Amino acid sequence: MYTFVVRDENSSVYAEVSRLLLATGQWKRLRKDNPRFNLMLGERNRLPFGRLGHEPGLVQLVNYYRGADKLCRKASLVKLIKTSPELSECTWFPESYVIYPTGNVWIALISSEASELLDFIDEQGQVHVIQKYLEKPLLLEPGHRKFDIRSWVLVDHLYNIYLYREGVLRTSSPYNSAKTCHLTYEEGNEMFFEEFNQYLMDALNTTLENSILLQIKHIIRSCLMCIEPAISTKHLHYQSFQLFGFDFMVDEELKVWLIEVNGAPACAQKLYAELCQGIVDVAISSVFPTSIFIKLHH
Amino acid sequence: REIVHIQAGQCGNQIGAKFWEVISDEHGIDPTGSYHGDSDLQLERINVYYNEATGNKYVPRAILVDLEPGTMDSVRSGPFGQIFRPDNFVFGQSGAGNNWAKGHYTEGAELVDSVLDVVRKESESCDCLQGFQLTHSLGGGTGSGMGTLLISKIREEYPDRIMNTFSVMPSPKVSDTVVEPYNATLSVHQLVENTDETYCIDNEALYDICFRTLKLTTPTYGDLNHLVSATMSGVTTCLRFPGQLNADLRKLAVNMVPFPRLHFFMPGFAPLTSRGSQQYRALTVPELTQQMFDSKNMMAACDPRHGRYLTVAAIFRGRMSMKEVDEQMLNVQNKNSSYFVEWIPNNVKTAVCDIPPRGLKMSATFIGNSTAIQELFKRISEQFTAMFRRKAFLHWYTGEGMDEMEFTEAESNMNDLVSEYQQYQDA
Amino acid sequence: MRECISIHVGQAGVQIGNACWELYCLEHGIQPDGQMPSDKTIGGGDDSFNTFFSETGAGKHVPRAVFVDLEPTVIDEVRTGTYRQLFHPEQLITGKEDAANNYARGHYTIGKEIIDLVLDRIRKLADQCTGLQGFLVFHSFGGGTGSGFTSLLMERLSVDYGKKSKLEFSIYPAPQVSTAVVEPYNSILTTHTTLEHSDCAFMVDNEAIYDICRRNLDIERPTYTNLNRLISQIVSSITASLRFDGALNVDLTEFQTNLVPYPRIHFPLATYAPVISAEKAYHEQLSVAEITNACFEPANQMVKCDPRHGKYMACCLLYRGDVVPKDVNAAIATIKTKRSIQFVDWCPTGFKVGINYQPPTVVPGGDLAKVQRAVCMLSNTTAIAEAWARLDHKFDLMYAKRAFVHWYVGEGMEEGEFSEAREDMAALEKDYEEVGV
Amino acid sequence: MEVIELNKCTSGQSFEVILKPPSPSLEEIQKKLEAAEERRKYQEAELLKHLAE
Ligand SMILES: Nc1nc2c(ncn2[C@@H]2O[C@H](COP(=O)(O)OP(=O)(O)OP(=O)(O)O)[C@@H](O)[C@H]2O)c(=O)[nH]1
Ligand SMILES: Nc1ncnc2c1ncn2[C@@H]1O[C@H](COP(=O)(O)OP(=O)(O)CP(=O)(O)O)[C@@H](O)[C@H]1O
Ligand SMILES: Nc1nc2c(ncn2[C@@H]2O[C@H](COP(=O)(O)OP(=O)(O)O)[C@@H](O)[C@H]2O)c(=O)[nH]1
Ligand SMILES: COc1ccc2c(c1)NC(=O)CN2c1nc(Cl)nc2ccsc12
Ligand SMILES: [Ca+2]
Ligand SMILES: [Mg+2]
Ligand SMILES: [Mg+2]
Repeated sequence: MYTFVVRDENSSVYAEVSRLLLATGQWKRLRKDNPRFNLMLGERNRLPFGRLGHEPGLVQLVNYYRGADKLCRKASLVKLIKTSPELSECTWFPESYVIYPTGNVWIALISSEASELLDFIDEQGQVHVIQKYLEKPLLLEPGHRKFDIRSWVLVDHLYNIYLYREGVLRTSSPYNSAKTCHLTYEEGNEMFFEEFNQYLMDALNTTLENSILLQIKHIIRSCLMCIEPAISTKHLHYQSFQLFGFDFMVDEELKVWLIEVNGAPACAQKLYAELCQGIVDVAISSVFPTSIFIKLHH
Repeated sequence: REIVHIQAGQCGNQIGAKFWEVISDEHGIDPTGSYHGDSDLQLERINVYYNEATGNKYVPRAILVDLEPGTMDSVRSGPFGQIFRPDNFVFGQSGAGNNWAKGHYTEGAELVDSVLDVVRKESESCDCLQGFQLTHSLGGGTGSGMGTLLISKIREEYPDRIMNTFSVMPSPKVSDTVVEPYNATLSVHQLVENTDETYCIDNEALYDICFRTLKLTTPTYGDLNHLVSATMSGVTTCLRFPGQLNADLRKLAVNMVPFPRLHFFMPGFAPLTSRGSQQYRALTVPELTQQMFDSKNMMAACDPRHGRYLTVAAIFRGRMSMKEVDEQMLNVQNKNSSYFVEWIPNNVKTAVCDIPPRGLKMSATFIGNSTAIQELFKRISEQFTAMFRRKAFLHWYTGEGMDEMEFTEAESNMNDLVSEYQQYQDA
Repeated sequence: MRECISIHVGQAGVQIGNACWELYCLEHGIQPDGQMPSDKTIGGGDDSFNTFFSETGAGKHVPRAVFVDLEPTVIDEVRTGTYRQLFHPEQLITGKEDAANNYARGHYTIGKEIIDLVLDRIRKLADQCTGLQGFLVFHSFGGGTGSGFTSLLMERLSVDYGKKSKLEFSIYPAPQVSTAVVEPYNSILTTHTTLEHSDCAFMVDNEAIYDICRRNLDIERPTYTNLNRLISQIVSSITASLRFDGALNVDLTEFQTNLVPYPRIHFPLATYAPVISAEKAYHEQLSVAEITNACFEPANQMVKCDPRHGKYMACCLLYRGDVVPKDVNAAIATIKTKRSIQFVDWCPTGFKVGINYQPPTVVPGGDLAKVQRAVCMLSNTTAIAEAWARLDHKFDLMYAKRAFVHWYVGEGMEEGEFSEAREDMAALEKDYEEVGV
Repeated sequence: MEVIELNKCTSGQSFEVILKPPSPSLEEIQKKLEAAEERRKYQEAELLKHLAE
């Protein structure tokens, strides 16, 4: 009858995961500050990795990968994608420049005039990064509209990368080369992979698999394999998994571009119970005892 | 590192005498004081409780005290009645009449320096005197009153040694006199101020344990003291036998008491055995673990789940996989992690000894400093006011020269003790 | 040639010092009566082993050791043991009553009364050494004498031998084998006081050594006797450079300038491999790239931490056995690629290497197998602070309630030394963090 | 990768590899020791005072 604590009350996702765990009749919750836990649904920043995996006769698991921040911080992602040789100087990341406060359209916040950019960041005081705006993106008809793709990606304790096969798009109900209808028909301003694949078929003569998801899988696989040695917990004294949200942009002729990696993602409402289930089957009980995932083999 | 043992009054001296029979058999010392022993684990630390004697005899470092002669007479007529140093039967003739004031203030005073002088003789011929371990009951007059007086005097002469007592809480289920809650509260007031550690051996619990668990219909003091020596032999295990711990009273005091007043322990024993009948399957380490922490194996009338464990000592006697004990003891804490305070980390330390007690191939003693013990003092302190708010039976004491105000301090101090035990049950 | 004095304090120190001296005597061929047939310089010599041994006119090789314990229990087993003749009687010192797991008891109460005796016993060894380098101090954080007396002694050496180096082998407390509930108290008080008086201190977290014993030695419930024999194995390669002819780490002061660039951050991380069992028959012999690689697996370190999430400041590699610099370099080059080896910029990203050909020595009938080649990596990585975090937390949970403080104040200590000592620790954790991000 | 300082010996060798370059006196002691023994002799003498009452 495994035990678990809860230390991130704002987590949209693990809310469900903590819920379900109790209702299995075999998981119990202790208070925040009890050390005797098998599972840590941890806080977002300063999650105390240095203190885990130390309680004798207690296998401990946490829902964060130490060092994942390399892939999920705007300034820090470009560092990874440009320095580490596995991510070459790569054909699916928008050109980025990091900058410290102390056709040529760009975004941080967007304009073709450079100095609009520099004045913008230095008048804030923190470090941002600027990146070519996708001038010719794929406008979903009818509407000549902009959208983005977020696939959620779950990484288990033994670094199996599982792609959630439910995706979602955020749409932008009239793109023009003039914060209006450029930064993200379908209820919720959200379209789901079945409908988009359907539209993909009738408008373009293609499908979601061949035209988008191939390269999304080539990205989601390429990024998590790069940082795999820095964050692996294969021989560690505690163990980690982490649900991720990769944010993708598909340009005019079906080119998938990775944009953000959100390491504390919230899931679309439609899929919550489904997604939060596979989390428990895949990343929780696979330690403490068809599939809705695509194992991305490496 | 010699301990010095004192037993006071009828109760002190009956259970006291059992402890010396029980540990003498474990250490292989017969009623003549000779060692016919198998292993030398029996002899490595025999000097803690026994003075080595001429012709290589072993004598208990034990002083017998009482105000009525006669209990010690029976002792001097029991099997291990001759093992005791004859001089160490310090006693008077008046009796103390189940009255705290008589034994503490008037009767006890007449004869107290005489016990102190014996104590002194024993302190010389100590290499490193640890401290004193006293047995006594809290609801009479000689053990409760003369005992608490004697404790107070030893702390004055030996201010820097450990003071350890085995006190028998009074319960109406095995009772002598309606005045018992007066003596217990007056004694608990002393016990708070001048002992480092006292094992609350509750007669209510001993009673119920016999009645229900041991399924005994009419339990005697004979049957209560069997449980008492089994517990007492269990708790002394690490002081008497060699092992990884090499435990001593001052260490036990340090690790067991987070706060000086909260130094009253709930002892446990498992398996609960009934005098005479042995049952022939020895427990399995998982069996001892559950029973020892179960309220039904507690020698105090508090169920531990109404409080939290400040700290815990566990001692397993027998031949068993310490790997398995390590696991089973880990399991109990992790399975019930809420009932141990978080703010004293890893507060359940375990010890293990090859030598088991007599009869049992596998036994487990339990020592817990739980916030539940306030339950016991709540019980005593209600029985108390039931009478005091009517000043019932106070003449028996007021006559001996005591004041109403003295009772109000004792009651007031004791109720503060329950308040303090409550504070850490919420932290 | 320059002599060193080892000092073993409390049960932990004494029992690990026994563990070492036994292994030293096997390594140097000195039998338990102190006769060393190989020594032709009978009664003297400026030889390498004379760093740890002095010779008698009778040709005895005598440890430059001193064992102190506030109870006569442990040093008595030394006094009657297989190596009794090794140590002259004045080297072994016992009290009558230990510090009862109380830093304040061993430091202030019982410590003011034996401190003068010990320092004269120590002064004796110095008067027989032609140039004293410094002291190798063995103790445990959790003990009362382990912690209280050591830090009273560390202060006095800094006064009576100020111009000498003071190295430390400390047993960081962990609860499988812990015997006391206040060890986090004893730990912070003793660290706060010693920090200024020690030049380099190697922490052996007992939790680590225990799992190494269970897993790689197939030892169900490892004993102290299991732990210490593994520890001195680590302790031997770490000090082998002083006892043996060599070119890297030839005196105590070089330890300070190889491993410790800033003074307060002087806790190098030891990682040793291969710990192969004596029972296991038909064992594949591990290559220089295999064992050197193992130095970077967390499950071979003495403190469980993740150097990937830290910065390096220094790194030595001490091989022992059949090892040639060629193989060392190939292994390093390829290990550089496959691992997360991050130094601080103000430090070079290099590896100081030593090779001693005398292959590892193992006690006959011990648990460690005999191996052809061994390595011990000593790395000052900022990730060792994980240990100071965990320790400091346990300290905060209890102290917040003041649990057990009365046992300390009653010895004369004031609640203030607790917060003042924790303040230091909080400062130390911040140094580690500023240097590591 | 550059080697340096390589020394040799019948016992073994040593060397260094670089992957890349950079970018209370005895009186004050006895005093605080005494302050602690006084605080004990007080607390004790105060214990003996309350006993005498
Ligand atoms: N590795 C190892 N650790 C030990 C050994 N002996 C004791 N320890 C550790 O030391 C801690 C307690 O400190 P001790 O050294 O035993 O106590 P002490 O130094 O004798 O000081 P006192 O409190 O007076 O007894 C325990 O938590 C043990 O983990 C040993 O032989 N080997
Ligand atoms: N290089 C680029 N070209 C075109 N559009 C871009 C772009 N980079 C970002 N965008 C668009 O502009 C938006 C800017 O938002 P940004 O990427 O900063 O938010 P985010 O993804 O961090 C929000 P969340 O954390 O909720 O997912 C993106 O969501 C995307 O729609
Ligand atoms: N468990 C146990 N309790 C006893 C025994 N004898 C007396 N008591 C308890 O002690 C109380 C009587 O006090 P007692 O010790 O006889 O008076 P004293 O002669 O002045 O010490 C009663 O309430 C009993 O419950 C005994 O042999 N065993
Ligand atoms: C709660 O944590 C604890 C508790 C109790 C002790 C310690 C730590 N450590 C010690 O050295 C002495 N002591 C003990 N003494 C005796 Cl007689 N029996 C036992 C049995 C188990 S522990 C113990
Ligand atoms: Ca010589
Ligand atoms: Mg009676
Ligand atoms: Mg000791």
